[PDB]
Amino acid sequence: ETFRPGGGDMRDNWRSELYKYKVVKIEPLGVAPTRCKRRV
Amino acid sequence: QGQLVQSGATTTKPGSSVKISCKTSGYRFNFYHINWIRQTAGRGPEWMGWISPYSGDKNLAPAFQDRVNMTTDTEVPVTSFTSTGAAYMEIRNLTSDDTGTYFCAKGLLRDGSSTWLPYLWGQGTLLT
Amino acid sequence: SVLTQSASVSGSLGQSVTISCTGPNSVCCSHKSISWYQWPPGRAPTLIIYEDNERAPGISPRFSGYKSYWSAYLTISDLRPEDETTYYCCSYTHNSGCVFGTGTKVSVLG
Amino acid sequence: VFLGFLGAAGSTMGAASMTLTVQARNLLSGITVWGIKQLQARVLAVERYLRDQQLLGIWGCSGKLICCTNVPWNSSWSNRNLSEIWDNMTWLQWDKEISNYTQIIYGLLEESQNQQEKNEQDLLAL
Amino acid sequence: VFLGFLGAAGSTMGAASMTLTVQARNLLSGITVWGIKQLQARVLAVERYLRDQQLLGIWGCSGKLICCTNVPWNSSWSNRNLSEIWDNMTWLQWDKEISNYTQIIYGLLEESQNQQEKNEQDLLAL
Amino acid sequence: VFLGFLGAAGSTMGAASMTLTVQARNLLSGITVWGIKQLQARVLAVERYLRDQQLLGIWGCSGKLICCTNVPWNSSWSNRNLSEIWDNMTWLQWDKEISNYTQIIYGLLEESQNQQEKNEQDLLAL
Ligand SMILES: *[C@@H]1O[C@H](CO)[C@@H](O[C@@H]2O[C@H](CO)[C@@H](O[C@@H]3O[C@H](CO[C@H]4O[C@H](CO)[C@@H](O)[C@H](O[C@H]5O[C@H](CO)[C@@H](O)[C@H](O)[C@@H]5O)[C@@H]4O)[C@@H](O)[C@H](O[C@H]4O[C@H](CO)[C@@H](O)[C@H](O)[C@@H]4O)[C@@H]3O)[C@H](O)[C@H]2NC(C)=O)[C@H](O)[C@H]1NC(C)=O
Ligand SMILES: *[C@@H]1O[C@H](CO)[C@@H](O)[C@H](O)[C@H]1NC(C)=O
Ligand SMILES: *[C@@H]1O[C@H](CO)[C@@H](O)[C@H](O)[C@H]1NC(C)=O
Ligand SMILES: *[C@@H]1O[C@H](CO)[C@@H](O)[C@H](O)[C@H]1NC(C)=O
Ligand SMILES: *[C@@H]1O[C@H](CO)[C@@H](O)[C@H](O)[C@H]1NC(C)=O
Ligand SMILES: *[C@@H]1O[C@H](CO)[C@@H](O)[C@H](O)[C@H]1NC(C)=O
Ligand SMILES: *[C@@H]1O[C@H](CO)[C@@H](O)[C@H](O)[C@H]1NC(C)=O
Ligand SMILES: *[C@@H]1O[C@H](CO)[C@@H](O)[C@H](O)[C@H]1NC(C)=O
Ligand SMILES: *[C@@H]1O[C@H](CO)[C@@H](O)[C@H](O)[C@H]1NC(C)=O
Ligand SMILES: *[C@@H]1O[C@H](CO)[C@@H](O)[C@H](O)[C@H]1NC(C)=O
Ligand SMILES: *[C@@H]1O[C@H](CO)[C@@H](O)[C@H](O)[C@H]1NC(C)=O
Repeated sequence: ETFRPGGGDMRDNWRSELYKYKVVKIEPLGVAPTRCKRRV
Repeated sequence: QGQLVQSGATTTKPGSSVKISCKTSGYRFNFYHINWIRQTAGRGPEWMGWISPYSGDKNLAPAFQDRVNMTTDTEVPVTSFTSTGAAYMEIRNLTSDDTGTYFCAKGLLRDGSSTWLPYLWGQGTLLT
Repeated sequence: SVLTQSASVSGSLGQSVTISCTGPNSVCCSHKSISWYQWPPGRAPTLIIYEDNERAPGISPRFSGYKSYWSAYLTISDLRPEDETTYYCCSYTHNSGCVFGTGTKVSVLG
Repeated sequence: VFLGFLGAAGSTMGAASMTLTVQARNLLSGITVWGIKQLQARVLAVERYLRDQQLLGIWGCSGKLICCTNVPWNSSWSNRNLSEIWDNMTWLQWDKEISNYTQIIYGLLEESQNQQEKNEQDLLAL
Repeated sequence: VFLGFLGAAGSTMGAASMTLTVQARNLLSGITVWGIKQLQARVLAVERYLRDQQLLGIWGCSGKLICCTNVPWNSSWSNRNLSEIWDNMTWLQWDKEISNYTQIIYGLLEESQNQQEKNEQDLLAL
Repeated sequence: VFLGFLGAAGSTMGAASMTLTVQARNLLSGITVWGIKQLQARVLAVERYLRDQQLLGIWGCSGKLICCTNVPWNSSWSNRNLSEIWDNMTWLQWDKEISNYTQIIYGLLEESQNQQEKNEQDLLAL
């Protein structure tokens, strides 16, 4: 097994520092049940 | 909602110590205690103790505190809410009075008043 | 041990049984929760009922619980054939362990 | 304790339900290339916020963080007991198990509000 | 029935007053030429919405769809009976007949709110 | 009288507290060089407004102009009597004397709301 250098696709460079990161989207609305009801 | 497979029937003799395994899957291992319970011939079932894989804390009955080695590994996460864990059990001064089936049991909840309650069990291991 | 159960009781198909579970003040009952376990002989048990009357997931609504100041009771409404086993009760709190009971074998021969 | 933004992300739904104003603060402020890319973000942030405030307004929960409603919990959505939800599952697990039925509930929370004030307009019609 | 967005546009004011959350949903979401023309629209939509939510906030109707007030109906605005408004006229006809007096009412709905909470600050001053 | 926008800027805090809807109206509407400079302003105006409406929402004051809370007045913030504040000082003077402690109060007004509705979710749990 022999290994040779190379590259070119410049996103390999950014990928070597953006591997630690990930974008997520906050969705703060949650529906869940309890024994609670509103008055009249 | 996962399995808690254990080791085999390792029958030794008095004086020695026996190590029994408990490999988990299907659930986040660090989220629930691992209770240890035995049903020997001569008594009924007896609660030995549980250990928290997250807090690393241990609580066990005074009838087994000076006998039981209770340790755990650290989970190898599989997915976001799944993992694979491992809990170990040993006993010191072993006799023929400790002959019986031994199981591990995942705790019930992650909060409330029934947190450590042995809910999800394994299959059993026959001692001496 | 100290948590004396109901020795043994028999039953019949379609009927309902009742298992006792009581001990001294040091383990029962008004200051402790009670859990009930269906335990086949030396095999995989099953949590039926925790925190007195609360049922575990997947537990049929046949099993009902009730804890008085002196004794805890486990009912098995509408006996189905797959019910013959030994039932154990455990006394516990939030930061303690299980004080298992003496056991009660239930027969359904009918 | 003060866990911080999304601190109770792995905690039970009962524990996280007490730390709501933490994630409520940083939902609108924060915890010529990019002048048009920055302005494109300062507009998107407001639109996502006003949508969540729009649904809260048509459910009667405008200004509420914990808001009780009139829609009873259909067991078809999740046949889980109460103590096996808030003392066991995390809010991330819950949003997955209710992913499908989440749109059904949002409509039921609307007409239960428009009929409610329509009943209140009659309650004060005397 | 579910008429849809503006479905009851030709229906009586009493019938349309029950289908308010239908038009309330699509008021903020929907039922490089145009990158700057699209962004110009995504900003205008929020500003028109926040103005309508601004007036509702200074009238005490924040979160309300049907909101009862304290301003009595001046017969000079429209001397029409109640059953000849909600069971006869459409909301499009009504907005024309009250076109002039519409600005007078918006001010009366404001000070009737600032004096109301000023009275409530005294109601809780003991 | 009708002083106008910021009319009671030099008046006592008690007099100005009755003319709040005057400054509340002109906070969102008003009393290709600058096409991108105008749009830059039409976005900033909404963001400043939604921040002030964000704090009012997490304090339980959404829709309120005068809003009473649960946080008792710490004498360390200002050891001034009641009649020497509202009948003597102006709102501009007050904002200076409470400049430091202004951030402490905003947090206390938040958890006093999240604990309040957490108590109300238990009040309706029966
Ligand atoms: C991350 O995920 C983990 C795992 O899911 C969470 O850990 C679990 O947290 C819950 C609640 O936070 C725990 O339940 C509680 O259990 C206690 C029992 O602890 C007592 O006894 C222990 C053994 O004697 C002892 O370790 C404790 O002593 C302290 O010191 C240890 C040092 O090792 C420290 O680590 C502990 O944390 C203790 O502080 C203690 O004496 C039980 O008493 C609790 O019940 C009370 O409170 C509940 C409400 O909270 C109430 O309903 C009860 O009636 C009772 O009043 C409570 O049930 C659970 O044991 C933890 N471990 C598990 C599930 O394996 C962790 O919280 C998560 N963190 C985040 C940030 O998400
Ligand atoms: C058993 O417990 C003892 C307690 O001191 C600990 O030192 C030891 O490491 C444990 N057993 C093993 C195999 O690690
Ligand atoms: C549950 O939802 C189904 C449709 O998803 C509906 O047909 C049924 O009536 C609902 N049941 C209850 C009790 O609300
Ligand atoms: C517990 O939850 C189950 C749903 O899984 C429900 O059928 C049962 O009635 C609940 N019991 C109690 C006591 O709330
Ligand atoms: C949602 O719908 C998909 C359809 O592919 C289904 O696989 C999934 O199980 C549904 N969600 C739940 C919680 O059942
Ligand atoms: C009706 O409005 C006029 C001004 O348009 C006003 O002078 C009059 O007092 C009002 N009447 C009532 C009863 O409100
Ligand atoms: C009906 O409306 C008219 C206004 O056109 C009014 O004068 C009259 O008092 C009303 N009658 C009733 C019974 O409401
Ligand atoms: C509004 O004012 C105009 C002034 O030209 C007048 O013609 C019109 O009749 C007024 N509206 C109504 C409903 O009277
Ligand atoms: C006043 O604030 C200080 C901190 O600024 C705090 O330590 C103290 O407890 C507060 N006193 C009262 C009465 O709220
Ligand atoms: C007046 O304000 C002072 C604070 O400077 C306070 O100590 C005093 O108790 C107040 N008296 C009355 C009657 O409110
Ligand atoms: C606020 O802090 C500064 C710190 O330099 C201090 O000089 C000032 O007196 C403080 N404000 C008040 C009202 O005391």
